[PDB]
Amino acid sequence: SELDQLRQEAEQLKNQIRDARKACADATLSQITNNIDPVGRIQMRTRRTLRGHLAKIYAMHWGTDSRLLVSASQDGKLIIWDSYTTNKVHAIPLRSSWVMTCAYAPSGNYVACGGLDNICSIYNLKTREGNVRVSRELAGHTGYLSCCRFLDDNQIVTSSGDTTCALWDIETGQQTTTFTGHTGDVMSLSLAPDTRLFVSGACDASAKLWDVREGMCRQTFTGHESDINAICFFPNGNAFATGSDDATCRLFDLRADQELMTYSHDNIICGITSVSFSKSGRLLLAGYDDFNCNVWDALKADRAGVLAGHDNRVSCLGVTDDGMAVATGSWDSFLKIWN
Amino acid sequence: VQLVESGGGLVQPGGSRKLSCSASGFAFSSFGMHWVRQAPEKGLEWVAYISSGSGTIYYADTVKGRFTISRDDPKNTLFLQMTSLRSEDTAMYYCVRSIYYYGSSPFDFWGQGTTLTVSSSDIVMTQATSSVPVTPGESVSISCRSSKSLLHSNGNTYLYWFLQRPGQSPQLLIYRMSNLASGVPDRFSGSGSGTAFTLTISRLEAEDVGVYYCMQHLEYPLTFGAGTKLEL
Amino acid sequence: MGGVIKSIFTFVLIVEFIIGNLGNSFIALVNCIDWVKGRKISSVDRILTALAISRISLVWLIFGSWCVSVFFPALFATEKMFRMLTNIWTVINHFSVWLATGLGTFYFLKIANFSNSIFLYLKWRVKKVVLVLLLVTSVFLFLNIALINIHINASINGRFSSLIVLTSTVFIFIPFTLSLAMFLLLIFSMWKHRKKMQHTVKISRAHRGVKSVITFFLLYAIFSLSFFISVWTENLIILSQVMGMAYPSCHSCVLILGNKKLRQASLSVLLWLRYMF
Amino acid sequence: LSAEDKAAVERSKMIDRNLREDGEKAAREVKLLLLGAGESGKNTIVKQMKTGIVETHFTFKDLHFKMFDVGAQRSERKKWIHCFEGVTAIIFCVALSDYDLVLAEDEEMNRMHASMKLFDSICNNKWFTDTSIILFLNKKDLFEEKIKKSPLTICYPEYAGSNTYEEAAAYIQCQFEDLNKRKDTKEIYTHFTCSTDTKNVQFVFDAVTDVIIKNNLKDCGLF
Amino acid sequence: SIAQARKLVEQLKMEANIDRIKVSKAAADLMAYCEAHAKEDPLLTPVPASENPFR
Ligand SMILES: CC(C)CCC[C@@H](C)[C@H]1CC[C@H]2[C@@H]3CC=C4C[C@@H](O)CC[C@]4(C)[C@H]3CC[C@]12C
Ligand SMILES: Cc1cc(C(F)(F)F)nc(Nc2ccccc2-c2nnn[nH]2)n1
Repeated sequence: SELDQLRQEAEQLKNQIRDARKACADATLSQITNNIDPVGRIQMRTRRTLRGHLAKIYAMHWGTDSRLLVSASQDGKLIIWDSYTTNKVHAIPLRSSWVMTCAYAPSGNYVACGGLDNICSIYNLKTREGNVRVSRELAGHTGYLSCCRFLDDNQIVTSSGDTTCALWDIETGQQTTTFTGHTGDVMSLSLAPDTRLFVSGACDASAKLWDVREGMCRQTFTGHESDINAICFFPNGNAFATGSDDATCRLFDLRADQELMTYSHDNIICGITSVSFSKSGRLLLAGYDDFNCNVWDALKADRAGVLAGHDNRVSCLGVTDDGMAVATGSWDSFLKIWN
Repeated sequence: VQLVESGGGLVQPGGSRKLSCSASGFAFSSFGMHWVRQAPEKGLEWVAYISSGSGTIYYADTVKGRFTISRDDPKNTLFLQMTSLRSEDTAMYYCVRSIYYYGSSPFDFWGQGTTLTVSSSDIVMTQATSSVPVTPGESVSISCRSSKSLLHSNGNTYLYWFLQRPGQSPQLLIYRMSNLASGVPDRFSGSGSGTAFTLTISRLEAEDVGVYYCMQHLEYPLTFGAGTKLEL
Repeated sequence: MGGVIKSIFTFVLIVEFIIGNLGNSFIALVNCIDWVKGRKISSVDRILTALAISRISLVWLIFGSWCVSVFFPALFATEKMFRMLTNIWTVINHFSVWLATGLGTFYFLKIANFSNSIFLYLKWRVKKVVLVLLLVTSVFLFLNIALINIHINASINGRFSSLIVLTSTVFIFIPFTLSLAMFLLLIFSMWKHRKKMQHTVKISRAHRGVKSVITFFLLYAIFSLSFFISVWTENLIILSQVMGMAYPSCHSCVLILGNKKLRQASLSVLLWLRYMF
Repeated sequence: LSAEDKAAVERSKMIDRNLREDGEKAAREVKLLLLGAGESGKNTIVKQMKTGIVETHFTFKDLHFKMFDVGAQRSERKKWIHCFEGVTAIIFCVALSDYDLVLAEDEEMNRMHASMKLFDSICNNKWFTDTSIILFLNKKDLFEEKIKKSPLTICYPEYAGSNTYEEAAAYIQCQFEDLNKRKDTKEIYTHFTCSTDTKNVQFVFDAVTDVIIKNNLKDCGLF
Repeated sequence: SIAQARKLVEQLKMEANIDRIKVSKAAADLMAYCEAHAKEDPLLTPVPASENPFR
């Protein structure tokens, strides 16, 4: 009775938002950018290969200086690299070796890691002693942490597999905001450049636009047919790209509240592990699990290059702040910097 | 963090004496160690250096073949064995820690000092100013000049500034050119290009009066400069 | 009687030259193709390709010696060529047979399971042990070159192949007996483990490899023992060139049948050879 | 290179040496993933052999064991089961005293059928093609005391056999081992345990020595 | 649940009261951004080896 009425109301609201997003769909992004100049071929080459990890890489993150990057691997290690000279600054031994995410603070004073222990551990790099010690162990999640991103030296947004994203206060150790709207496990995070709102791709084939201060979901994006493993904003902050297990990448517009372009090929039947945009937003770099990364034209949905060179599944990739280099991590325990 | 060193005293010329430094408060194994001596009226002078893991050992030309530097990592102890002492070795000896990676702050902590008394192709860092009369609340620009260009090809200018208060060990202010050290107030600043440098203090209290030293870390043997005293 | 035996041994030497060239070229080629085409190379595969290169060098050395002896007997009769061929053969053969013993030591240390402290000390340092084994057993090479050159000088002062062959055959027996002892110790370890896994863990191997190694060890050694027996107590040059090519030619065929990678590569070669034809 | 650059290179070399030593020490260790049902009983196994996941460390006859328990992970296991792709063995604990029972959540499957479905999912996974499984059949005393009253026809209706302890236990073991679709690159080790018995660590030691022998043969290229 | 269904209805209402723009506007805006930073984008237009930090 009441449940049937609520289901009918939900179906009516879903049809209303579908009709509203259909009414604002006069043209398509492929048709508008059909008369722009295509980029020919992006031939990137491996400059530095970072060796030293002994198990599979699950996460890497760049620093804001575009030189220092941190990597996480299942050997219980968190290596901070100097990408210019290819040498190690720090080797952090983790209490739990089942790391699934890593983050680099914008100030560079801290790094984060987490995984199957359901704990976001924050490490102080710049101590009076020469070691890197654990600052905090944020423990309030039920499931495994999938992604963590730093807002400042005191705030960090974590995505977990217990169908929950959380915002933490590091000094207190408690969580201030609990983002609860999903249905499946949240697998990816992306912070906007202005650091006020973030998107989260989960296992219900949905991406939700959250508000950091308000704590409520603003938009829901339902175009995929499988588990979303990767998410990343456009540099403008008005769009983002998703990478799922149905071998497709999709670009979603925040203001139009729907999907603009699908980055798919018939020769690809394998999922996407990591996505990242270029500095200009023209190139979308997606790391697949057919052992290589594919460079996509973000305005024309055409492949511009292939970053072949990894012997196993490319699990993590990131583009620097200045856009000079792309570092790809994979399950063959190697990090390669492309330029 | 404290480096307490003991030994020395009154020794006859031609004898031998071992200087030991005890470290407590930091990871001793991950820090390179230095010995810096200072004559009773003169400035600082580098003596030796032992790397982390004891793989790289360097000596000054004055004490080469007669001084031996070693570390005891499980016991957190640093040793300096001296053989064939002269009257030129009469100095106060400091143990200095220094870590080396990207963005590190070498020469950050200095030990207390041991008074040793003995009975009777290098970069020349020049500080022409000496004993400048300074009133508080003003701005002081201590200048340093180098005989070689300290700007390396990697964009790093290895110029180190130190402040020695009277009766105290010297303290690092600026490690690389325009890089303020931890615990140093923002009034200190440093700038330069190539061989000419300056250290600018915006407004100064009675805390920052002493002898200001200039050091290069471009290549060994790490020659200092004669200090510029600031008196009230 | 002599001519037909000489022709039979010439035919045998040509057949085993072809077999050794094909087998060792196949091993080294497959490893080189998988090295250039972005694929992993194991340490066993590196020892195998070193053995393949050494055995190509040895089989081409002995066939070139036979070709020089047949085409230019006047050049072959000189003592300078005699000393040069004997010294180059003993150096290359020493390194080849000790690489085979190093591969056997790798197998024994990696596979076998003993509770002794010294065995575990060598077991967790397999690469260091095989490298130290290659370095230390060069005193055998130095003493071999010493006695061979002493024999050459005494023969030209007083062609004493009836002792040169014996010296070389003794110097090949020490690594062969070492590898046989390691093989029998690995078999004893596997039999003890198999009996342990039938009395405690009742619920739960490459037998075709160990059968091939056993049926090669039995043949090889008996021919070696016949060879030595005969020599100790006219076609000696051709017979000894035949006997000196048997291990580098046929043990590579044994090594192919017993490595998964080389067996898979041989199967794919047969497959595309039947498909192209 | 400057002096500080050379010292940074030396620091990186020391870090590399420490990483290599830790990697060799970890490679000489044994990793086990412990799996089972909620009512199957795994705490007695950990007690005999000694949120988030639980790591249990114990040393038995110069072997360092690492046992990982992922039973508290109430998430989609398809998103983290590849983290255990490199593992020496999986320990699957099945109580055979709950063939007559049913799940506390809902009645749509038996407890033994749920254990069989989990075994079929884990054994035939794409990440565990060459990973051996050690199978424990826990609570044999309750199984002996319950097979007299309740027959095994309730769980498996196509049994048609003697209702004794040994034949029923062998039929349960055969039904669990018949779900191994690979049967050519992995082995299943089966043990019958109970609470008043201290022999399970020996069984795990023997099975892991077998797995170590097979892995060494594979690394030598003989398989 | 009544509250659970109402919560879904609330989010659906959140989507309902959203100024969804034309795909044309979004497409043009994205094209403009890519064109604007196209020059300041080392991966798109490769920098010379003198100014390349990774050589
Ligand atoms: C393990 C045993 C059977 C291996 C037997 C191989 C040895 C005895 C063989 C293989 C190669 C042979 C040599 C090859 C060529 C020559 C040149 C010629 O002037 C006769 C002697 C000499 C120097 C041979 C002597 C015998 C030799 C050294
Ligand atoms: C194909 C195969 C299988 C096996 C094994 F299954 F038993 F492990 N072992 C070997 N080889 C050896 C092992 C030990 C010592 C010496 C040899 C050796 N060296 N040369 N010939 N045999 N080979």
